[PDB]
Amino acid sequence: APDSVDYRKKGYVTPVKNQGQCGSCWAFSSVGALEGQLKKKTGKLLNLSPQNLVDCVSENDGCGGGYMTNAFQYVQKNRGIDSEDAYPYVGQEESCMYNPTGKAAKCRGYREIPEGNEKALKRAVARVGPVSVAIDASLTSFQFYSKGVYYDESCNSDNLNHAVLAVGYGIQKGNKHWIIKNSWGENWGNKGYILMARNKNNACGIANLASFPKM
Ligand SMILES: *[C@@](O)(C(=O)N[C@H](C)c1ccccc1)[C@H](CCCC)NC(=O)O[C@@H]1CN(C(=O)Nc2c(C)noc2C)CC1(C)C
Repeated sequence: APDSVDYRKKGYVTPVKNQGQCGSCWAFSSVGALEGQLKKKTGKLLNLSPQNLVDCVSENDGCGGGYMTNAFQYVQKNRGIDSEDAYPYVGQEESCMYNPTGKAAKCRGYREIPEGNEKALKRAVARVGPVSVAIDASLTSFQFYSKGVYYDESCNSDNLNHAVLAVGYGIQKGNKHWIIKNSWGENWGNKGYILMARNKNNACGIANLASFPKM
């Protein structure tokens, strides 16, 4: 595995989205991982539908939260997920209206990174591409983040409450980090992104609930 890799520079990552006032971070995280696997398989980069997931994943709770693995399982069983255009995002729960004509990707299962193993997460990001992860993003310091490598001692690895996407890893002036795509628009953080401490005892629980879809 390389010392540093950034999948944004490989054309694997779509623009940063804004989830608005709906607890749908898990859907944006899932779509992000699926988008990366689609680029690798087909050569094409396109926006897939978070709304499809919000409405249709019955084992999740819509705008009230959910798990990424449940979203990958749904896409597999359903044998498809719509593009953003065929099932646009409205930031509220509605009845499931999957449109088979708008199908833009599929899923053939998912795999999980060994809990807490940051080296296994590094090797997965390096081998597979963007990986869905869960973190403690409850701190005020996370909310107002601007630039640099994010670390806060009061972050709790047991309190996973926010779903994001790891689009790579690296080292910024001696400090090892994960490159993290958020879903709060381009005006949050650094153009929608945050660098989070890597190899600092699994800070904010970055490697506690990581997974990627298979295609
Ligand atoms: C998610 O982080 C999100 O959408 N966050 C933004 C900021 C937001 C929150 C609320 C309104 C509008 C925007 C989403 C928030 C859901 C809360 C309503 N988080 C999410 O889906 O996290 C999932 C669900 N998890 C979970 O239930 N874990 C958990 C908690 C919080 N307490 O006890 C448990 C077992 C974890 C996970 C990150 C997978």
